[PDB]
Amino acid sequence: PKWYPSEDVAALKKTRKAARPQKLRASLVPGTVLILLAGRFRGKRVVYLKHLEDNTLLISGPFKVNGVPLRRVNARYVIATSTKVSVEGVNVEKFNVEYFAKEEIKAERVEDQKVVDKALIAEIKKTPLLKQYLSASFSLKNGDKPHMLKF
Amino acid sequence: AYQKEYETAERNIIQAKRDAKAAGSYYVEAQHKLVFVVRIKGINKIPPK
Amino acid sequence: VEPVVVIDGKGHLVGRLASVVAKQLLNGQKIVVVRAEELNISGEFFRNKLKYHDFLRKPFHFRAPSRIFYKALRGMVSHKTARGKAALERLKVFEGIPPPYDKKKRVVVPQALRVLRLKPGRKYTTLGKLSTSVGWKYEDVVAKLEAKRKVSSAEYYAKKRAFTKKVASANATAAESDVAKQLAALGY
Amino acid sequence: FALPRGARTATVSKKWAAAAVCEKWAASSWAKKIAQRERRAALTDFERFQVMVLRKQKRYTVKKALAK
Amino acid sequence: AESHRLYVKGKHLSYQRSKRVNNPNVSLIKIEGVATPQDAQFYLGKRIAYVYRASKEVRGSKIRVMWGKVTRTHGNSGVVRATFRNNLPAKTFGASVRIFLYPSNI
Amino acid sequence: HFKEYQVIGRRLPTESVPEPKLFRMRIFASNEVIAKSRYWYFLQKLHKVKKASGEIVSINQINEAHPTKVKNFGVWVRYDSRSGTHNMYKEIRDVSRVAAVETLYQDMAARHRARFRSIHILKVAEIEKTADVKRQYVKQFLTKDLKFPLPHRVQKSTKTFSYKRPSTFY
Amino acid sequence: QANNFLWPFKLSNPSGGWGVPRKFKHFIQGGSFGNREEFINKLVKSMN
RNA sequence: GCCCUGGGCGCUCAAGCGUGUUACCUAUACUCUACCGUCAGGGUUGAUAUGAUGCCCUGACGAGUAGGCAGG
RNA sequence: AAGCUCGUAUCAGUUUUAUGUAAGAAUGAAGAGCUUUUAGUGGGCCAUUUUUGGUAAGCAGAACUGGCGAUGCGGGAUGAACCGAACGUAGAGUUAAGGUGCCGGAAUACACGCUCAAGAACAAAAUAG
RNA sequence: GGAAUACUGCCAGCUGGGACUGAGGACUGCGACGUAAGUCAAGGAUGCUGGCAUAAUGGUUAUAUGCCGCCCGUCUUGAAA
Repeated sequence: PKWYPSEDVAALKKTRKAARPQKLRASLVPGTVLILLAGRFRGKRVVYLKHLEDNTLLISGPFKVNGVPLRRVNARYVIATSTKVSVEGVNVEKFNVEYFAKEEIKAERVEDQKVVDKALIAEIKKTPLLKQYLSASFSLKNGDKPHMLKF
Repeated sequence: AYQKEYETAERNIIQAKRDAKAAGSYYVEAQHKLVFVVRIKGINKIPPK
Repeated sequence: VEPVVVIDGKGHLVGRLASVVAKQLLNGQKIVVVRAEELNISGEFFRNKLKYHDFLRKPFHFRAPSRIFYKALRGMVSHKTARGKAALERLKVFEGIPPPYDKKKRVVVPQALRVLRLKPGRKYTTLGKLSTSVGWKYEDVVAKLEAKRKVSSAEYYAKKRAFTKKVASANATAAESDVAKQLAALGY
Repeated sequence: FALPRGARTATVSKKWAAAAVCEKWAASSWAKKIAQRERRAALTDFERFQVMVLRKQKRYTVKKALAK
Repeated sequence: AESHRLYVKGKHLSYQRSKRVNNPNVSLIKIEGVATPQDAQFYLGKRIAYVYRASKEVRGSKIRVMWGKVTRTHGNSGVVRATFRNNLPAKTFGASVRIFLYPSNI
Repeated sequence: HFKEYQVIGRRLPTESVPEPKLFRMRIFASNEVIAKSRYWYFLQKLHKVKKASGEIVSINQINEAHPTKVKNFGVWVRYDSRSGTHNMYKEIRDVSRVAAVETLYQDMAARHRARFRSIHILKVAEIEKTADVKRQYVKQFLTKDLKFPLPHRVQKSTKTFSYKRPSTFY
Repeated sequence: QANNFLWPFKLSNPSGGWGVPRKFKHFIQGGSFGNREEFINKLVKSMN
C-alpha cells in the first residue's frame, strides 16, 4: 500500500478485456431437468432453478426427492432435457454467489432447502411419474448412442 | 465511387450481352488485361530459363 | 461390444475372413472361429490344390483346416512382435463347434460371405476337401460328430419355438389393453 | 399399381391417388417398423423412463399369465 | 441401478504414424457406435480417460487414470484423434478407454 | 459430369476475306476451358486454322430440352486407335444427351480403352420411332410391358458382425 | 508501382486439396497447371 | 480391348484392368504462431529508473566437402 | 579482404519489335564498375544429341546441354541415375509424389464394361464395331 | 403463361461445435459505440473457481511397449564397394 517498491518490477499494460455476462445456450431454461455428469451427485437428476452471477447454475434436486441440496454447478457438466417445470412459484432471489461461500450444516441453509422443496414438490407432483423420474438415477445401457439420444 | 463504378460496369456488361443476344448478333467480351500467377512446382530441378 | 465373438466359418472366404479377424483382434477384440472345415475359397478344385504345394515344396506344414486358416491369419499380423504375439493369443480355431461354444450364439461377417462376394455361376473350393486331399485324416469324424451336433439341437430349437409360442400368446392376450396401447404410442 | 408407360407427373399423381398407394404402404409391416424406429429415435429421456415403467407393469402381468 | 456407466466405451488403435515414422503425441481412438465423421463430431472436445489397475498403492485408491481430450476426426470410418497430457505407453493398443460426456453441448 | 457447349469462330477476319465461314460445332466438356481447347484442336485437325489465328466468338451452355423424357440417340463416333482411324456408329438409350455421351465415353474407355483425347463426337441425333434402332441391346428395352427381376441383391451391412445370416432375396 | 509495392503473396496449400490426382498436368486435361481462368479464383480462395 | 496357349499375407460383381466422380494420411514441402543467431535499416542525452562495447523496434535469412572469416 | 566514385540508368542463363548493334519496349534487383592480392580448384559417373557410321554384333571413337560430386527428408519391398522436395528448435493447420483388405494411417467408396488364367522387352507372326 | 428449383459466383450476412496459440508489459497511434460524460472485440489473457507442506509435482535409472537406426576413422572412385 505505502511501501515503495524495493525492486522495480515492471507494471502490467492496460489489458483491454472487459468482463461480459455468460451467454448460456438456449437449451438451458429455468425449470429444466438436468443430469449431472460428474461430482458427488454424478448421474442424479436435478432441476434448474436460477442462474448465478459466477457463471454457475443454482440448482436443486429437489433435496427431498433425491437428496441433492442447493449447490452450484457448471453448465458444461450438465445435460438439459426437454421437460421443464414451472419454477415461477419458487423464490430464488435470496440465493446469490456469496450465499455459497464456504468461509454441522448451517440451520439457515436447511431452512432455505426445506422452503424450496416445499414449493417445488407441489409442482413436481402435478404431473405423473415426475417424482419417480427424478428419483431414478440416469445411466447408460448397451447399444446407447449419446450422439443419437434426444435428451 | 469505386463501388458505384464496379456496379455500373457489371450492369452495362450484362445489358450489352443481353442486347447482343436479342439483336441476333455476337458480343465479343473485352479481353482480360490482368492475370494472377501462382508457383506450383518447387525449386528443385527447375530448368535454367 | 461383445466380450467374446464366435464366428461361423462356413460360407466365408478365407482371405476376407482372415483379414477382418486380424483387424478386429488387433484392436483387442477376442474372436473364436468354428466350423473352419466348412470355410470356402474361390475357384474350382484346381488352382486351389495348386498354390499350396508350390509353397509347400520349400519348415513345417499343417494339414488341418484350422491350421491353414491360422497361417492365413498369421501372415496378416505382424508376428515376431509382442503386439502380434499378444493379438494371436486372442484367437481360437476349431473344426466344427466343440463345446462350450456349441451352447452360445455364433455370428457371421456379411462382408466376407461367399454368397455376397462371389458372382453366381463360379466354382469355389471348400477347406475340408482340400485338407483331405492334402492329407487330413479327421474329415470323417468331423462330419460325423457335426451331424450329431445338429441332432437334438433341432429338438432344442423346437422346444424354444414352442416356448416362444406361449410367450407370444401371453403377449397377445395382454395386448390391446390400456398399458399396451400406451407402450405402443411411445414406439414400444 | 397400374400406370401407363412414360406417364407424366400429373398422370402419375392421379394413378397414385386412385390406387391408394399411401394406404397400402401404411398397412405393410415395413412402414410400421420404420415408424416405430423413428419414434424410438425421437423418444425423450423422460419418455424412455415412462416406457421402462410401462414395460415393467406389462411384464408383471405377462409373467403371471404363463406358468398357470 | 444395474449399470453405472456414464461414458461411451472406446478402443485405442494406434498413434498417428507414417510407414516408418510414428507420432506418439497424437493417439487414435475408436468410439463404439461411431462409423462416420459426422457422428464423431459430437465427441470432439469430450474428456477421454484411460483406466488401469496399479500394483503399488496410490494417494487413496488402487486405480490410476490418464486424462485426455478429443481434437479432430480421423479417416472415414469414424476414427477420432485424441491427445493426453501424458502419452499412452503404446502398450494399450486395443485397450479400453472411457469417453466422458462432459463438456456437454446439449 | 459433362456439359454441352456451342463454340463458333471466324479465324480472325482480315482484309480481302470479310465474314469468314464461321465454323460451328457442339463441343462436350466438363468446363468452358476444356471445351475451348477441344474446339481449337478440332479446328486445327480438320481446318487450316490455328489457335493463334482464331477467335472464340461466343460460348453458351446448351441444356437438353426434356431432361425427363426417355429417348434414344444415334451417335456417329469417330476416334483414333492404335492403327489409323475408324469411324464408328453406336446407339445409346438415355434420358438426356449429356448422360448418353458420358455412357458412350465410358464404353469407349472400357470396350476400346480410348480416352477423351482420341474420341471425337461428330454428331448425336435423337431417335424416337421404333424399328429405326439397329443394335439388339437397345431393342432389348423396347418391348411392350417389359418386366425383369433383380435376383441376388447384395445389400450392404454397415456392421461387421451380423447374426441374421442374411438372404439375397428381393 | 502498386504491383511492385505489394510483397509477393505467401499463400498456404488449398484447404480442400488440389482435386486432380496429379498436379503436374495441363488443366485442360485434368491437371493443375495451365490456364484455369474461371477456376483461378476458387483455387486462390482455397489456398488463401 | 481382354483371357490360356506364342514385398508377404493375400483377392475374383477383385482387394486384378481402363476410364469417370467424391472422403482421408502424411515430408524437414507451404500459412500462422513460440524461441536462438546472421544480415540490413532505424530509435536512443541539457544523459538512460542496467557497461552508447549499453537498452531496444522492424524484415528476411539459417544445407554443405576443401577453403576463408568471427565468437567462445 | 581492403581504397575511389556512384546509387544511380548498372545489369539480366527472361521475353518481344527493328536492322537478314536501336527501342522516351515488358518484368526484377538500384547491391555495380574501377585497381592491389589470397586459400582451395586441372578426379569424374550417366540421359540426350551433336554425330564419324553402322554389321553377326556391338557400340570403337566421341560429344551438346543437363542429374550428382559435398545432399539430407517423404514414397518407391532395398538401391547413385525414379517422383516430390532440398535442412535453425516446437505447436496448430494444408499438401506432393505414394496410397486407403491386414502388416500400414486412411473409403472391403460410388458408376460403367472387361478377364478364369494369371493379373496386379524379349521368345509377337497368327466382347463392340 | 407464369412460378420456382437445378448449377456458377457475391454477401465489408447471421449463427454454433472442435484443436493449438496468451507472445508484448504504466499512456502516446489508427478506429467504433454515444448530443456529451464515458465505454469498446480498437498496435498480444482478463476475472472467478478447484488441490497443497507426512504437499501438489518434478527428477535419475532397469525392463517393457509402437517405429526407426548395416561398425568406427583413412584412401581408392564418378559410386556403393
